[PDB]
Amino acid sequence: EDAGLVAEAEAVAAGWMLDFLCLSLCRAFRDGRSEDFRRTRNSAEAIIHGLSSLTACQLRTIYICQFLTRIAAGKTLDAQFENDERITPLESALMIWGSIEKEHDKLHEEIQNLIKIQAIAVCMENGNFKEAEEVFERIFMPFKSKLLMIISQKDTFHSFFQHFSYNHMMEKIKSYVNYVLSEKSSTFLMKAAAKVVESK
Amino acid sequence: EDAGLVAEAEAVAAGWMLDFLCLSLCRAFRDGRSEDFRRTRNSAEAIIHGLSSLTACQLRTIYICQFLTRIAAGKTLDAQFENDERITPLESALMIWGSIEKEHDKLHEEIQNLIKIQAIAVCMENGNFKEAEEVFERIFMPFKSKLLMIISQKDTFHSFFQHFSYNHMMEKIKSYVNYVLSEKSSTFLMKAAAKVVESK
Ligand SMILES: Cc1occc1C(=O)NCc1ccco1
Ligand SMILES: Cc1occc1C(=O)NCc1ccco1
Repeated sequence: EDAGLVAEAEAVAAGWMLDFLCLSLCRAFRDGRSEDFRRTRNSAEAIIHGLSSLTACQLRTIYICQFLTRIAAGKTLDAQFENDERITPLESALMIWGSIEKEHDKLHEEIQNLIKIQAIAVCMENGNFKEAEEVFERIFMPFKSKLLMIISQKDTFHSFFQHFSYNHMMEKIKSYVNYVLSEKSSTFLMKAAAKVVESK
Repeated sequence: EDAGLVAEAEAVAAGWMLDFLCLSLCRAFRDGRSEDFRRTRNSAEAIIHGLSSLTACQLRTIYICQFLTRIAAGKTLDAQFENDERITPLESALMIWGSIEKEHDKLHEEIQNLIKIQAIAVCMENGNFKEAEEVFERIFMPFKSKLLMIISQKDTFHSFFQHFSYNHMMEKIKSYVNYVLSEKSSTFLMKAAAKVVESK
């Protein structure tokens, strides 16, 4: 029995489980299945502990998962997270988004700008206007003066916020998720599982 | 895109991941790889949340995993666990052991008796003799009078405790784990992973 060959097989299987769980996480995010997303997120986070070295593709995969985790927590108030990071979940999604090894195309810029505005707007939606100003100061003229005046006037439903809305942010992010979903739809684990289901 | 066929494929894959993680947990337990055991335990616990209905074989698999989790925590003092269960980890392993759908052969009786004695002895090893008496009272002549006198006299290294030792309990449990390990050594995920490793 070779310990090295066993550890190698376990690393291969962890790589397969990561791809499968990413595919499942992407689908739950697209479908709005919150509980399923939470369960798959917990599984992916646990599985990646079985990998101490990741390839460039595997890093892109875990950062996509981390980004979606932050986006899904966009309207959730986590004190233990705010005290550890200093920032809100949408600001943390913005940092991940700006660092993933991916092309900065029109869709990347659109998602980036929608997250920047929604990081402020979700604080206003929750009634914390002092936090909305702190988020504005961490992220961010004539445009900056306008945005800051809007926050100061508690003008949550201003036309600018209606154009750079939460639903628009979610739709644009979902479009990106569809490319990830299609790119991974044929990974080993899901592909083998689908073959079993079709045979039944 | 059929949501039902996707959920079905995800249930198949969860069944495969459960078998793989059980195999890995069994190996880490046998090898004494504590950190690896802790990581695989966290992964298995997360993965089983993706299954709402289990077959008889799948239930046996999760109860083997739960039993090993309790045995591995045998000498660990968890207040949040003692307050939720009322009992120590080895007493919780004993309840799982007595309920798994398996044959009550010589090895089953040997493991059972070794766990009953070690549930008392690990409390004495840790210097908590009041707890050792509480454990004795929850589990449990002329033999009972002898065992209780031994606890009362803080006679931790009494010949009875040396015969029904922690090392003897671990060896007997490891022998059982070797049968589980051999029974699952050919499961889909590990088998496919091994084929990839041999091709490299
Ligand atoms: C790999 C993975 O899949 C799903 C979640 C994770 C994960 O690592 N979560 C931690 C986290 C979220 C943001 C930063 O770190
Ligand atoms: C399925 C599994 O694999 C590894 C751990 C588990 C699990 O469910 N842990 C919870 C637990 C331990 C004792 C009772 O409940």
